[PDB]
Amino acid sequence: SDPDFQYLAVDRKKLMKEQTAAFDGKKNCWVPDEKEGFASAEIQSSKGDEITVKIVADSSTRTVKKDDIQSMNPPKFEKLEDMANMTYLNEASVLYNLRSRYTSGLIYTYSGLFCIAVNPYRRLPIYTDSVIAKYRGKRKTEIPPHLFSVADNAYQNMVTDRENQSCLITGESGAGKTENTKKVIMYLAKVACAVGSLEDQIIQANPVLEAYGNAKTTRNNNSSRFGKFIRIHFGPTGKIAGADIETYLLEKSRVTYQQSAERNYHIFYQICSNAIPELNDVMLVTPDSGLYSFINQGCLTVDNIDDVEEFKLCDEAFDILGFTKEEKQSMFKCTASILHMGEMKFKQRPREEQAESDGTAEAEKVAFLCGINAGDLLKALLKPKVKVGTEMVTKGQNMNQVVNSVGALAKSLYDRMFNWLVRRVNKTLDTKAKRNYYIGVLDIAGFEIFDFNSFEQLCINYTNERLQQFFNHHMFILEQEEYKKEGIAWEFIDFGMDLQMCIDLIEKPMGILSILEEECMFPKADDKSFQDKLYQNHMGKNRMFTKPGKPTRPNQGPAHFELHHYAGNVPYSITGWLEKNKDPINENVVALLGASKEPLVAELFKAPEQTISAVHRESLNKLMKNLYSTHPHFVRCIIPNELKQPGLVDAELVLHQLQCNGVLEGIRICRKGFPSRLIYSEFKQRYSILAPNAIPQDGKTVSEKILAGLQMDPAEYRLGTTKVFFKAGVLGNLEEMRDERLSKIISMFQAHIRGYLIRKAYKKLQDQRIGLSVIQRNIRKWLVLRNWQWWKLYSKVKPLL
Amino acid sequence: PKLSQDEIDDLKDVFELFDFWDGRDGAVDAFKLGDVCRCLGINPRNEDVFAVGGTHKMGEKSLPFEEFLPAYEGLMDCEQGTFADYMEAFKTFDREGQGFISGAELRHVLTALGERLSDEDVDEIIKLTDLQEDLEGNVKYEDFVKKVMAGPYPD
Amino acid sequence: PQKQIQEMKEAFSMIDVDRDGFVSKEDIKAISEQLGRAPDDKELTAMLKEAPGPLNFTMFLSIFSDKLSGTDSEETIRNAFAMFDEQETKKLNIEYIKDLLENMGDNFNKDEMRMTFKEAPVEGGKFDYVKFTAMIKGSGEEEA
Ligand SMILES: [Ca+2]
Ligand SMILES: [Mg+2]
Repeated sequence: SDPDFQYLAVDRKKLMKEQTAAFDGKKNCWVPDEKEGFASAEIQSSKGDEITVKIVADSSTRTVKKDDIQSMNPPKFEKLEDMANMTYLNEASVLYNLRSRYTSGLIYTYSGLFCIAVNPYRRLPIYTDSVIAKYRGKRKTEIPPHLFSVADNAYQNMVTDRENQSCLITGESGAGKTENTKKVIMYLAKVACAVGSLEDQIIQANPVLEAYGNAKTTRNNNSSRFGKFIRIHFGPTGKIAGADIETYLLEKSRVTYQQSAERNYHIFYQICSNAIPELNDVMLVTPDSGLYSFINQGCLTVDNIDDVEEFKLCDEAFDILGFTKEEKQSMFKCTASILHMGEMKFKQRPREEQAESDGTAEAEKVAFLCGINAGDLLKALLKPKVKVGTEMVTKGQNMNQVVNSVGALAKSLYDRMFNWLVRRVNKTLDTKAKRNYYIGVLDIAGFEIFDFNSFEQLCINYTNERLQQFFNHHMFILEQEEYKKEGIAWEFIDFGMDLQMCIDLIEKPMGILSILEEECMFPKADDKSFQDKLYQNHMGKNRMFTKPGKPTRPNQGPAHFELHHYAGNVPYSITGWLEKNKDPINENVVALLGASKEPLVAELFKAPEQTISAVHRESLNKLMKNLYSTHPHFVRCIIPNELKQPGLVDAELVLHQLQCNGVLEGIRICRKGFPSRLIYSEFKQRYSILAPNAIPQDGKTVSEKILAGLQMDPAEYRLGTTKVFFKAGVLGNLEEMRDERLSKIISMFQAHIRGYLIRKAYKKLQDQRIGLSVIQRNIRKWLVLRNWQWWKLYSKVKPLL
Repeated sequence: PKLSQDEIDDLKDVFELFDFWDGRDGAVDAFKLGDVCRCLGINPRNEDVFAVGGTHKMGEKSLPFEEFLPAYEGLMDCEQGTFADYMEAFKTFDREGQGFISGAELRHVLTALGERLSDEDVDEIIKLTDLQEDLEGNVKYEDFVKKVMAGPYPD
Repeated sequence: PQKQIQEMKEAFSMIDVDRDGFVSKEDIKAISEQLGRAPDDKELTAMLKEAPGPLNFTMFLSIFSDKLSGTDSEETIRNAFAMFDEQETKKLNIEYIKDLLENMGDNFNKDEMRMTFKEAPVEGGKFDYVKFTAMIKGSGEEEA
């Protein structure tokens, strides 16, 4: 049909040419499998709850519980574009549809509101201008699943309805959400362009943000270690007027620690690449990465990352963004100093329990780039000066305490720097033309459960928690307006339900995080202190808050308590939370830098006129308040395997994601009501066979007669004004009841023919009987005659004439 | 179920004839059990006959008349396709909805779906019913259904 | 019939080998051997209680006329066979007629079968029921 659709639609033909089997809705079904997640099976026998089956693949036999078996969709639903039409909508049925389309090269698949995208791990011809011209203004149903359609419809919705739009993209690390976010933008920029260019900046902003918010992880070679909410503003003529960015949960722990086979943010390796030797001095760095302890911990290089090129481009990116020479260099300077910070060592015990320095080289260089006094810096870094009311004190630092205050300084410095960076970029992309509406793109980590989950995972899961509730609410309003729109309105409640208990248990007054913040402003606060207080308030009071249970997978790590998230009960370990919440940072050192001489450093540490959890919760409320005032859209990114290999699907992995993804929860949410629906027209055409002797020969009429005739259970269905609604799996029954009858009816018509033929040959049989009768009677006479002793003589006496 | 001595006589009439056509001896071969039933006006299904004693091939079991009554009585309680039943069925293979269908599909349905008919049998019923396939290659199943039902000898 | 009854007299005009107007128990065995064969001294006393009065060609036709009784005409018989020949080829396939006679209706046994097809007219697999019909009836020539 068409070149541009090679990786979009398969073959209606080659899929109709799937004949190595009919299908028995009675015998074919899915069964749990340790290797493939699920497995096609042919039921054999049943003895109560013990079903026996054969696996088409290896052709063996296993015994499974009738409750563990899952319905299998007929071959006609192979590689379906929207799984919200599949007769049987479940775990296995969804996993199979995704696997199938993916292995065929197709990566975009719908599922109701969702737009699932599996990382192809290979560039595809799907994102060309040519392709773009095809999706312009086409409704999602009238064209193959694609990200461009979630974007386009978003735009056309903005114009048509005149209301903000929000595109939420989620998914684990390495799922490809970042590249997806970019795609969405490249699209809006190529369908609403002005008349370097504004678009160019939105594009150049990437390099610098990636230089500070991306690093190499075992999952992704260029992972965005921060969530980003990008808003695109338009004018009254539907053109891009401007944009702004908002970052979330930047992973600061990275600044001073890398896991094996991992690097720190790309920027550090760029400044040590020697791509711009002329800057080596303004930063005081020697072009060797494995030289500094804050970056030479994991690995140093990356295959697809040319740290020398990237730095040049980064440099240019700043230029194109309009950064001043003094600014850009200030950025580099602040960056380089962190490298030196990790290179400061300290001498311990002369005859005291208090530390001292071991050289200045390093502390001098830091002081230089930061515009302060190294004597001052080290005097404050060593023995502090706190702020006790009316008579501030001096503290004594340790070997440990001092090295951990330096890392705190770097961590704290990087964050401030990054926030100033984003704010600066924003400053550029803000062309004063107070726009009409916008369409924001969210891009944060998704809900993920691990062997050991900590404060970081809590923050993540807690965010998606609020985010998932946002979907259920959207799905809720959508469902209501549909039912009311079909005169079949009904009971209802709201899907943002069991979601609130968990959310409150975390963000509300005497909840978790609240206890974390309260329990910090106390010096002598223990881990088991935070624990003690935590347990007291919710242990034994909250159903959504329980004690560690039987480990689910191999290698579960410690755990102090379990939290029933919508995605499951996640075991968390509160070890270190107190330290990870507040940033111990030399109030003294801060003051010095506050008075630094470098403009950037001064601004980075300027006092007013703090805790992580209190910051995110506040910026999350803003995010949510914004989202709830937009028209949602959802893009579910999914990572098929841990090898970056195209076409390879790992069930236990995809299923895991679907469980936390929102698809499975979106299906359960829609199950409460009446999922599958057919417009009467179709119903009669498809199910008139179930009640021929009750059909006169209207539309809903016929249907109302078929259903009533079938003695349909009132609960099972409902009657809309244009289409009929059915409970989950009902149509499935109607489907099988359809196969049996159509088959019997055909057989019956086949018998009527067999009966026609014979009856037709009856008269002939009645005749041929007397006929054969004559022959046998007569032939027997001539045979007796010729044997009668008188005849042989009576006639051998004949020979004369 | 309870049979009229009329019906039984008729039953004896047809049982007589068939007994003859495979050797007169008061016994009829099970492979004909269904065929005897059909001559009586019933339209058993291959499954209905096998469920009452009928066999797959010739020369395996012979039945006295005394064993035909029970068997015949059983087949009378099976389902008989009605006009609507057949029509809705064919209607399913009808795209447009104007009562037509491709001869290939017709023969396809008849020899591939349900308890299949032999190509020799389908070939034979199109001749007797004279279902003529027009110019393009499709037929009016509504008419083919009436004729199969109307039977060999019209009115 | 008309002239067989007249030819009987004229063929019972030889069966009179001692010419008395009557024939006789011994009389036959002298009209037989005079050609071969020889029906025993008892193939006559079970074959003599056959005349509803003395014997002698007018009491011979009431013995030939009565075990000969029960036949059908030539058109009737060649119309019987002509019930298994819709194409009207005037011939039936050999295996078909053999099957009809041996396994249907009042089945023939390997004996009757062997005896019926010994002199059966069969050309290239086709059985001439029209010719075979003449045979059985006499119109043509019959053989054992
Ligand atoms: Ca018989
Ligand atoms: Mg004499």
